[PDB]
Amino acid sequence: KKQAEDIKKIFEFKETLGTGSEVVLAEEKATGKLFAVKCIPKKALSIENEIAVLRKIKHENIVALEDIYESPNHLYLVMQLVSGGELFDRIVEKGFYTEKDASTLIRQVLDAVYYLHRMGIVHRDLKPENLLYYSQDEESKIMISDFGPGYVAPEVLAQKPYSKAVDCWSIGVIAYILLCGYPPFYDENDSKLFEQILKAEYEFDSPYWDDISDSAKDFIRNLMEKDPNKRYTCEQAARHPWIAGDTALNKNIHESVSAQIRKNFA
Repeated sequence: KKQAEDIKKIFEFKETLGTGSEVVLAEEKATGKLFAVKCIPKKALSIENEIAVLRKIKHENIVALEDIYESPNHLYLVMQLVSGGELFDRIVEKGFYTEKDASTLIRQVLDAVYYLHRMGIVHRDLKPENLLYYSQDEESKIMISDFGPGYVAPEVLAQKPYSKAVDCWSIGVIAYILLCGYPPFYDENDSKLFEQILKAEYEFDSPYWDDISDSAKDFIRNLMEKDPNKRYTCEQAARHPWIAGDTALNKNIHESVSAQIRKNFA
């Protein structure tokens, strides 16, 4: 279903879900089914060849590209709507949360980003906001919600040529936040803040990190590594014992993590 004279013949647009192109909550008039439609003005003029590739591939942990419509002046990417809820909301509400839970989340993100990297796509915008649950179910998978300061790799902030390794840094930062509930870099000045990011200066500070395993800390260090050449790839991280083995702990750390999430990501 490529061609439309007017997209409103197809969809009832309801709520804006994000702008940057715009993403709108939409209902297919013929079926009543809901989607997230990314509206892209044609003015932003390779792209059609790439969309044509991903339209045929469904990854368990990535929002699906379900359909594409073309109007006289716009391109519409009809995306799977993810209704399970936000990542942090779930953790705070759960009342019980362990390293195993964080590891399970990261494992899925690694799977998704590995696939994207294999397809030649660098995400460049990995953050907790882009991670959504498929369903309200207890066992719901997590999914990357969309794809094209504190989460950005040093080589990017340094205006250096960068690669897929920048996503791996972002995964490290997300893993850091999942284990303590606050970001690894923060300061009132942007001078030292950027400098701290540029120098990759972070700490597993007490008391927050006292009950976290050495294995988890090692895992994060391999991803939050200043040198993109030394930085773990997604493949390498997925082989780390914290992900692939049994070193993720089973201690309930919900109290501190949720308290920090509420404080820092209110």
